[PDB]
Amino acid sequence: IEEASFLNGSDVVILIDGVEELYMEEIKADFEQDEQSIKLLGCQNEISRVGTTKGSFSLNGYKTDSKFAKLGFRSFEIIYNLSNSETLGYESIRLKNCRLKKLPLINSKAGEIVKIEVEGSFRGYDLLNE
Amino acid sequence: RLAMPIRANWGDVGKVVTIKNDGDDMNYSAFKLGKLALLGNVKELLLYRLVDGNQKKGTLTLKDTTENSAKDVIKLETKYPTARNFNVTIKSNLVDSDKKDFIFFENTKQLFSSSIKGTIDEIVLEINSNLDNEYVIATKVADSDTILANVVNQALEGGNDGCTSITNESYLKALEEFERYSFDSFVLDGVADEALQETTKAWVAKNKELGKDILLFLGGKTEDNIKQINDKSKSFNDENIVNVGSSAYYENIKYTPSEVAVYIAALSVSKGITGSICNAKTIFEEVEPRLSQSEVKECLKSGTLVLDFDDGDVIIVDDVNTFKKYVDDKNEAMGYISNIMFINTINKDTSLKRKEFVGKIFNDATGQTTVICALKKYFEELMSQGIISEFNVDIDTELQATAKADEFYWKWDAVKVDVM
Repeated sequence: IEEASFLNGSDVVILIDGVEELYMEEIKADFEQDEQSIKLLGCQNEISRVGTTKGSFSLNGYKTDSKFAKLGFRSFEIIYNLSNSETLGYESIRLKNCRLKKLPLINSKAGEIVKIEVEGSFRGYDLLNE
Repeated sequence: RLAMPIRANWGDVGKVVTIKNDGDDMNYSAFKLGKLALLGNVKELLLYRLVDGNQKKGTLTLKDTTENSAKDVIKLETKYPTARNFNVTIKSNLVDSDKKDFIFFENTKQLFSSSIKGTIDEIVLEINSNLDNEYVIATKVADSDTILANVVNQALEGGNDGCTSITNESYLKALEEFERYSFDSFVLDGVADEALQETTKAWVAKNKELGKDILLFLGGKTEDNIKQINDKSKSFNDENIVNVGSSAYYENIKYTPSEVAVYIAALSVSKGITGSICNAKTIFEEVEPRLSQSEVKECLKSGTLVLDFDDGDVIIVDDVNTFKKYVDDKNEAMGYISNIMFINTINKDTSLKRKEFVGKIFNDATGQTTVICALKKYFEELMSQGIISEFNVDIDTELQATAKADEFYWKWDAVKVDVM
């Protein structure tokens, strides 16, 4: 029964703006497209095309500093190294020209950890490794 | 920016000085070959003066007459050393006795004339600050308010010619002082002497080991034919060494290939990365010996930079360096001066990135990704500028395989635009 492996999500290593980020819990990103469905004049099933793409990303983690509030809406890069341990084939992705949708200035509850949530948009990506 | 080891009677000795848009004689390289650098419209020119060891400043001391015993109050000397017949004439003013008229000559013509009340500080300030005294410095001997004695045509003496003797020890001072400073290019001052050129080659190789890939420009002597021109261009096989082949005329002088190399270096530096001198016309009125297609091909094959009158004006036949006698691993584009300075600029900017990553980053996979992504970003910006058609920058796994913990080796490989 030959070995398999799941990529545990605690192998992530997020570098935002060239400095490693230690307290991130969850990172999400995806590369949208406008479908631009066109209904041809004679054929009876819809046809879709690539259209124009758009990036969106999200981050969750513990607040350790005011890095993001300082960052503002200035453009910045994100790099995402998902290492694998059974075999060493880390999957590395870089997000080009990210930009926060909103500064999470304050997000705090009385009897809980002060978590930070971030979401924005990135103009493009480049799959550095796989 | 360009380095210049001017063999000049004029100029500051043993020190590098920059010149803005502002020597003059035709025997002094500050204008004989200062012109070749200046006419290339390089953004700034930094000069060095070649002088024999036995050479110093001319001086002249002056005394007063208000008191019945004359005492020294003012001293004069050349701004930079020379034995040139730089005279000073001082005469009592016609209207007022106290005022003295201070006249200065280059050889005999009136370089300057002005009148000051008689106080020493204002007199020395007039002889220093005023623009016509670019050739001379005045210094005060003591504080006084007396009137000087009248003299006529006092030559500043106590020195020697800066062109007293062109020697290897005299020449090497320029390179030794240029060690500290960095330039886009450096060029020899026309002396197509094998000892000087070979010492310069060794010096530039040393600076290459230091990462200072300054561009060396050279050329053969007047008596060199295509045979000797090609032999001496082939003798050097460095990417930073250029041997101009033919002599050229600008207005009066049969500028030697080594001399013309000054103007070629000026063109190369002024062009920068975008402009290439592969077929760029030159201001020279004539060039000899004339080169046919076979002569041109042999000269270029021997690493010689060829100037020819194959059209209405003098045109640099190719933008080649002495590495044109190439090796199989490197393509022919390696042997082109524009590509060479482009590569050196890349090395310099990557050195700047190395200063940006000193060791604070760990030598793990993440640090490698950070550094290679920064380099990718810089090369991508160059691509967006249009300089680079395509590039690939990646880890230097061979040197990284044997790299210790503290060292990190990477590589780049980029393509550039062609021009026929």
